[PDB]
Amino acid sequence: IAIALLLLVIFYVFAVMGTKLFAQSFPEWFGTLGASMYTLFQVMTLESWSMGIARPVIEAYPWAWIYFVSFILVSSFTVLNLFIGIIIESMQIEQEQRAHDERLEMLQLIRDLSSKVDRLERRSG
Amino acid sequence: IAWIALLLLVIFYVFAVMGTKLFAQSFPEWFGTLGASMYTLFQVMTLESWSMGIARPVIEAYPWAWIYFVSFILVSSFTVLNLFIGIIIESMQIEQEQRAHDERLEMLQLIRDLSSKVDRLERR
Amino acid sequence: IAIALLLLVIFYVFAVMGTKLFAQSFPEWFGTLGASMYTLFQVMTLESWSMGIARPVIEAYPWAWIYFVSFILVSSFTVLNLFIGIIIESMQIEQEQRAHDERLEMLQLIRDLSSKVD
Amino acid sequence: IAIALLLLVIFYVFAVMGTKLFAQSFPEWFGTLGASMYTLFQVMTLESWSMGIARPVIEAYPWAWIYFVSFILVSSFTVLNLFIGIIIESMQIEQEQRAHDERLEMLQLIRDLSSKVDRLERRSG
Ligand SMILES: [Ca+2]
Repeated sequence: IAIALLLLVIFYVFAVMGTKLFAQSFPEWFGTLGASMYTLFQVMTLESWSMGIARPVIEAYPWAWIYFVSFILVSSFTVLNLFIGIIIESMQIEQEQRAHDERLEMLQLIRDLSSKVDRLERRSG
Repeated sequence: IAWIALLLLVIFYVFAVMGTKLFAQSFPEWFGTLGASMYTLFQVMTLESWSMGIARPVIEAYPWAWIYFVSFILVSSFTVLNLFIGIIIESMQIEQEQRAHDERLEMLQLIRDLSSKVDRLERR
Repeated sequence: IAIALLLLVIFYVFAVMGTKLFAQSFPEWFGTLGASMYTLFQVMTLESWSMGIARPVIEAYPWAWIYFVSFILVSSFTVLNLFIGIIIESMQIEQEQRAHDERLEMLQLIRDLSSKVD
Repeated sequence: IAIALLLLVIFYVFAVMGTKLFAQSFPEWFGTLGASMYTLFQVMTLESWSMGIARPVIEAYPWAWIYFVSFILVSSFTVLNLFIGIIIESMQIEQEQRAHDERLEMLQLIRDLSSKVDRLERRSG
């Protein structure tokens, strides 16, 4: 699962970028982290990300063409890997070492017996 | 998995009663009653115009809600993450594992029996 | 996989319902199967299903409150089961049965030793 | 995983179609690959694909009824198969022969004991 960190870096970073870039023009979505976070959560969610944010951004900032497309990909490519990361961390460790406690003592037991039958081998001398 | 089914129907239930408490004054449309707060939260659950269409417009008068929506979404998707995957595991489908701790944990018993049988014939 | 049928029944049926119901008021989305199919594909997709279709429907038809919510659920619950239906239809020794030839004879050996007895 | 190619063909192709078709009427979304790529990414994303693009296209091009519905299906059916393609690939040692070092010597030990008891039960009557 924890990516969870990475994701909260990506999420963190992209916001600070956006708030740097756009906040001048788009204080609505990008004036502060306060809304850049939301906005990128909203973009993460795919609720009116282009038609509602990106295209309208890009109407004055063509460079953002990538900022939105990128973040979406990057985001979904880590949530691809975290959603599947809990598919594997749910599908199974321990069954190994409890029968090396048995066997590596059962052996010890037979050495004990062998020197107890052999203690009555010393036993006649 | 369907232990969650309950939980989810609590989350779903609860969040609605909150919203209907909060917003219904301002947003009777989406929040006037459970009747529509249930829908609305289903709709927010669905991610069809949740922010642009509900939340941001809520938040225009209630900055409080900033979390109410973001939260519910997360909470919801994190239980449906776990229920959808809960049906991935409840669908997917051995014994010889505990059958060699029945061997070893009796083979041991056998060597103790021998050790007190070799030891039983030591006194003699 | 083939549910594929069922789904195409659900999908089929719900359209014929909607086109019966709404087409009067909402010929836009429901005037014919032609657009009721699309519309229900669009509702299946969760692109402006409520805000864009359902709520606006329901503004004159409160009965639809279920028609949309229902279809969505029903749909996702069959696509839940078909997408997972391809997760299972897609997921396609002696080292374990040997250590019960060593052990179930090593035992025999210790019984043989133990019947070392006067 | 790599479909990744196929997908980038589908994605590529459909854009060139759309840009052929619509870029007369809808230079907005279809004037160049530049925006037909985005647009098809946006349609891939299911953010206002019909209500925002397709229906509005189709208001003048009933042809497109399929172009959108098709691409969506085709897209999601390859991403169905690539997302599940990573459920099987990045999802799905030695202790095996380490307990035949134990067992195939523990046996040796019991033969050693058996000829050691053979030693002294013989050697004590
Ligand atoms: Ca949507």
